[PDB]
Amino acid sequence: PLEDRSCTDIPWLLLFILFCIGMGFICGFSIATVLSMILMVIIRYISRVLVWILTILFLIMLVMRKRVALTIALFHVAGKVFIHLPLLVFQPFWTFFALVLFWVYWIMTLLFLMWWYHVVGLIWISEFILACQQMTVAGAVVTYYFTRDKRNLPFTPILASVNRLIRYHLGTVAKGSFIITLVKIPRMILMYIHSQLCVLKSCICCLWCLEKCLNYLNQNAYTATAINSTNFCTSAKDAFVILVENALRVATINTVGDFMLFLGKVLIVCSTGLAGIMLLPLIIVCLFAFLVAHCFLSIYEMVVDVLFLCFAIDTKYNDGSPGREFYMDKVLM
Amino acid sequence: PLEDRSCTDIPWLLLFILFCIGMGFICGFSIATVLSMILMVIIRYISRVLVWILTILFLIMLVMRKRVALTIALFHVAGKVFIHLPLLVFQPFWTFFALVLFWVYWIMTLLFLMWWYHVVGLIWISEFILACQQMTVAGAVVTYYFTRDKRNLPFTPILASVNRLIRYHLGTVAKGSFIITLVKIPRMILMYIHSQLCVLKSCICCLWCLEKCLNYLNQNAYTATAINSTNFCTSAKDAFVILVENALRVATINTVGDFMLFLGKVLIVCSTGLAGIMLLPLIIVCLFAFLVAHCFLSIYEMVVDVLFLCFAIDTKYNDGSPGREFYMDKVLM
Ligand SMILES: CC(C)CCC[C@@H](C)[C@H]1CC[C@H]2[C@@H]3CC=C4C[C@@H](O)CC[C@]4(C)[C@H]3CC[C@]12C
Ligand SMILES: CC(C)CCC[C@@H](C)[C@H]1CC[C@H]2[C@@H]3CC=C4C[C@@H](O)CC[C@]4(C)[C@H]3CC[C@]12C
Ligand SMILES: C[N+](C)(C)CCO
Ligand SMILES: C[N+](C)(C)CCO
Repeated sequence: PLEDRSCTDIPWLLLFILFCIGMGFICGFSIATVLSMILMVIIRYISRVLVWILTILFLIMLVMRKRVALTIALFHVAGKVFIHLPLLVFQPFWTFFALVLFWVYWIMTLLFLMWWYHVVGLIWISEFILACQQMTVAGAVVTYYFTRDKRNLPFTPILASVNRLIRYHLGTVAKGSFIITLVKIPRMILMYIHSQLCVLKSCICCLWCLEKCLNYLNQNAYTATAINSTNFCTSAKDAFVILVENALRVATINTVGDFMLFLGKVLIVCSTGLAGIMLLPLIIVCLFAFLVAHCFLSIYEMVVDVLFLCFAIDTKYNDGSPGREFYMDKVLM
Repeated sequence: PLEDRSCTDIPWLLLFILFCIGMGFICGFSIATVLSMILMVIIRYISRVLVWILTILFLIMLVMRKRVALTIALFHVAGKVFIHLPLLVFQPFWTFFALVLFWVYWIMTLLFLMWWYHVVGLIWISEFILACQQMTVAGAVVTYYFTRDKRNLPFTPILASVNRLIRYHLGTVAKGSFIITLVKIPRMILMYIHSQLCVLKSCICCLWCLEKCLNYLNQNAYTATAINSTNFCTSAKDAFVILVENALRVATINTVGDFMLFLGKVLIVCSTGLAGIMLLPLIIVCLFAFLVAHCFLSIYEMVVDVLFLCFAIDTKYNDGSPGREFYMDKVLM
């Protein structure tokens, strides 16, 4: 159902470009005058054992056994995704690289002597770049999900998905990163005022919670766009309804996946960091291991969230019949 | 589509009854040892004029003209409902009566010398009785809505709907009044602590807002149950989706209906209270007029909320075709 590429949002692409031009004008105006990645596959067996031992020793928890089984099954499929797409795990370094290049440009142009372009620019463009990662991962994962066999592009993560983002759907990302910018900046202003006084803790924490809610929603909205190739509002509303109807499954996947994945990166970098010391003192190895383990499991979580929404859409439409077959793997629930 | 009466929820009916028995045990254990109702019809013409004059003298508001037209049309139909059901306006006095009888029992049994049954009892049972009013009104209004002609029970509000609540759906109300009880009591505890200190204003106000959100949702869930005759969770989820998809219409109906209906009761009791004084001092007439005008327009608002959800369901299903006709009145939008 993926063979429809309709660009979906143009006004917000134009606003993003026009802003970037205005920022460039101000710039020029003042100038001219030992890895943990092993977990990406094996963590699918560790997670099932972890649950198995935790529930030994109370039994009211059994009503959730159906919801945890889904969470575990999704991790198994996520392992298959990274096996099929060897380049996917490395994708965060191109995002980091791009962020650095922008940040160096930003800080260098701030030195030349309107100012609101640099304050808004820094935040909006950085969120834009990060939101582009979310669309890019969802594209590659969706392509895998809806392929019924082993035939694909040899290097799908760099041969596909990014081409669709830049050619068609770049406007959809622009709108989403703008919406979150309108929240991230007010929160920073309140934090500044608070420290200069000090009773703003409640309103600052509320906006912080809002940021997480909007981010999660945007990530699902981007995936829904990649599948249905519609505009932002339609994708966000469709994904929202699915998240509400399956809210019990979303809460389980996010609470259990977070606990398990947290132990994943923490336990493996503790083991790696203490290995080979033999009573010799540096901790630079421990910091390295933390940073790479975090970026590897961060994108791992993204793949699981995309697979969940793909499953839900694969049951809202395309039900079973002699002429209709599911795109899902053998995950029956 | 209303000919299906399936009881919908039994476990929460049993829990409600078992609690009431436990409360009765504790009781016995310690013992044995000039009206404003004219508005119910004419307010449908006053509302349209009020909007007409307010928009004379800015024009950005015109984008909402489609949403206000719906709000006005719903008020017109609400007038028809009260004309067809003359007994409906008087219904709040039986709710008040029932609340008094319980409250007298409660306070009398508190005097005999476990205590948690009286604290939880007072709140849960009172919300139960009030929630029963919400189901009762929705039943009568839904019956009118889905009747295509003038044939009905002569005294439908007392001949129907209450029979369905007591015979089938009493368990559905029990669950809803329990959920709101779990919020109303913590809020009261925080208010108590605050006055004995004083920095709890934020968390108290948040719970208060939550109470209004849950109440509104429950009222729509009860109406959805009356139509679809399903269980609470299914009705609440279905009504929730409709409220989100039409959120722009809900915000308009609640913000404009509240402003107009507020003026309705306030203006008419001011006029009645100052009438016939002729320089004669009592204000007991003004208080009487306020109290009756409030209960009359409170149930008026309930009828409008039920009609809105009925309209939405009448367009989600039962679309136009040679074999399908809408149940709605001539409200085309
Ligand atoms: C309008 C003109 C002047 C500027 C256009 C800039 C475009 C081409 C830039 C801005 C943001 C960039 C994206 C930001 C982040 C990533 C993640 C990375 O892992 C792969 C490349 C990818 C997906 C980039 C591709 C190129 C991109 C879309
Ligand atoms: C279990 C046994 C002993 C007691 C059962 C008591 C039941 C029948 C009582 C308790 C609360 C009552 C409801 C409380 C309030 C109202 C509002 C009124 O406008 C119509 C009747 C209605 C909807 C009542 C119907 C009867 C009711 C459901
Ligand atoms: C970070 N999670 C995705 C696990 C939860 C967001 O609410
Ligand atoms: C009281 N209203 C129904 C008007 C609004 C509730 O949020």
